[PDB]
Parts: sequence; structure tokens; C-alpha cells
Amino acid sequence: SEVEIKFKIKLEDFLHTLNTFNPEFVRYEEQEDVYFEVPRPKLLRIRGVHNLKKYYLTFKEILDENNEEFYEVEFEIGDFEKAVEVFKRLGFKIQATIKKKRWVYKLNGVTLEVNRVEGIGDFVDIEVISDSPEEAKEKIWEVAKMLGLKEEDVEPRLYLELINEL
Amino acid sequence: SEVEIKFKIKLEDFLHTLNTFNPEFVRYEEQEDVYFEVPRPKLLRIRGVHNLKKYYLTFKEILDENNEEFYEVEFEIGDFEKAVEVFKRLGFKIQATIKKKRWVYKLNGVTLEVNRVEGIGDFVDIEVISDSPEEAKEKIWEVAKMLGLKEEDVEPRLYLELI
Ligand SMILES: [Pt+2]
Repeated sequence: SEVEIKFKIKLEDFLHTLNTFNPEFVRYEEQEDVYFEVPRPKLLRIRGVHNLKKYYLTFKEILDENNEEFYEVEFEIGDFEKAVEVFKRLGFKIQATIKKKRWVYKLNGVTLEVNRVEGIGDFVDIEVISDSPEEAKEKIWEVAKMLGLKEEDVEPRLYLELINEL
Repeated sequence: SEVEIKFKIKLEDFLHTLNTFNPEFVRYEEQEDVYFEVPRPKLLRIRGVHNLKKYYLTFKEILDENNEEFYEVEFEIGDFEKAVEVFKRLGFKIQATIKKKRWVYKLNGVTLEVNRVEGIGDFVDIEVISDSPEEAKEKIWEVAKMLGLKEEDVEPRLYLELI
């Protein structure tokens, strides 16, 4: 039960704003995400993290039209390419491939995921893992307003949707 | 690129017989294999090796008529139950759960997998990873004859079918 809101940013401006509140740095990932076509509201992707030599298989159910609410199951895998192969051979089509750099920062009960996404742009995802969407969204909006972010900065589309449109 | 012949055995007899030839030891595995329904000639399972705390996803494609040649793609996964959950949520159906105890050896350039399969019986798989079915099939039969295994011992049906 992830609650999440995504904001368009200019990474440069935003890293000043962020250093001002100087949050805890968690981790850095150079990610390659391969999405496979599945009926909505499902998502299926294999992620490779080049810099860490880690790989993941992720399944999500999108739980609302906003794309702010997700059920997720994920686990590590030993081999990126073999997983992609298996799914191809199972007759799944590759819907999109997405490259991005991501810095994860933490505050009290909130995660900030600063994303630089090849061919699309820069975004911050403000996330809370909660069993209560309303309270979660309030925390996220408090953080966003603290960082000078507006409703007009909200990106409602999935990166998958943005790459396909782009 | 895998060639594999499966034989019915009695576990202890075969192990005694096998040991007279000084096989190399590899490992012992307590396995649980969950098969999902996929179309022919494919196989898809998630394997849990409880005693080693290792979990795998294994895809296989049967390349011949007698279930003896397979193209296999497999890799480790970090969570057995989550992998089962993902495949269920993608709409795959569990076809069977197979629990077995397995003793792995290498002998004369083949691999032997001695299995006690729960609710089914004991078998040995003799296999070589190679790109030459006819030659690999003869190298297996060489070892198999030597271990006293005959044509009537051969089990051509998959554990999945044998339920
Ligand atoms: Pt021999």
C-alpha cells in the first residue's frame, strides 16, 4: 500500500531547495526498467540497477485513477537478461524501456525519490507506505508545500504512459 | 541445451550401486516445485530449496518427442512466496506442487540427480548440457548401462504428468 504523488521539477533548483532542509540520503540507483504489456490496472517490470549489480521483478496493481495508490509485490532476481527472456518466451510484449537515475532521501515517515528520467525530465516522487491513503496524502502535501511545490507541478501520468506518449 | 533421461529406481539400492563407482558429491536438496499451467512444449516453475535457503524460477522448453531434450532458462529469486503471488496475479494457474529430496553427483562427465519424489516414487535423472543430442544421449546410456539401468526402467513422463 504505497501512496505517492509525483511532481515535475528542475533538478538543479530543487536540489538547492532540498539541501536547505538537508534530509537524510538513503541511496542512489541507475535504473533500467523494462515494462511488459499487461491489462490495466496491472504493472509488470524487470528493473536492473547497474551501479549496485541488483535486479528486481516488480508487479503492481494501480488502485486509483490518480496513479497515487499502488499495491506492489517485488523481489530480487539474479539475472536481468534471463528474466526478460523468460517473459518474452512466455508471450509478454515489451511495452517500454525506461532509464533513470534516482536519489532516495528520507524524512520522518516520508520518502523523497528524486528522478532524472532519460528523454522525459526530472521529477520528485513523495511517497508514504500507509494503510490509510487520506492521512498519507496529507503528509505528502505538507512536505510538497514545504518544498514550494504546487498542484500545477503534479504529474498524474506514469513514466510508462509518458514514454509511450513521448 | 540439456539432454536428460529419467529412470525408475529403488533409492538405497541405486545409491549403493552408484557409490561403487566413486561419484563426485555436489549437494543435497529438499525441493518444492510449483508448476504453473503454460502451453506446450513449455514448463514454468518456481522452486524452493528449503535446506539451502535458495529459490529459483525455471523455464523450460521441450525440444524433442520423448521429453529428453530441453532448453532451460533459470535464475535465483529472493522470495518464493512472492514469486508465486506475482504469477497468480498475472493470471497463471498452479498445475501441481511437487516435493522431492535430491542427491546430486557428477560421474564420468554426466550429472546424476537421485530423487525421492513425494507421492510418486524414486528416480534418477542422468543429464548432460550440450549441443549434440545424439552423442549426449549415448554418453548417458553408457553410464546408465553401467549402473544397471535398462530400457524398462526409463520414465518418459514428467513428474507433472505423473500426478
Ligand atoms: Pt562406465
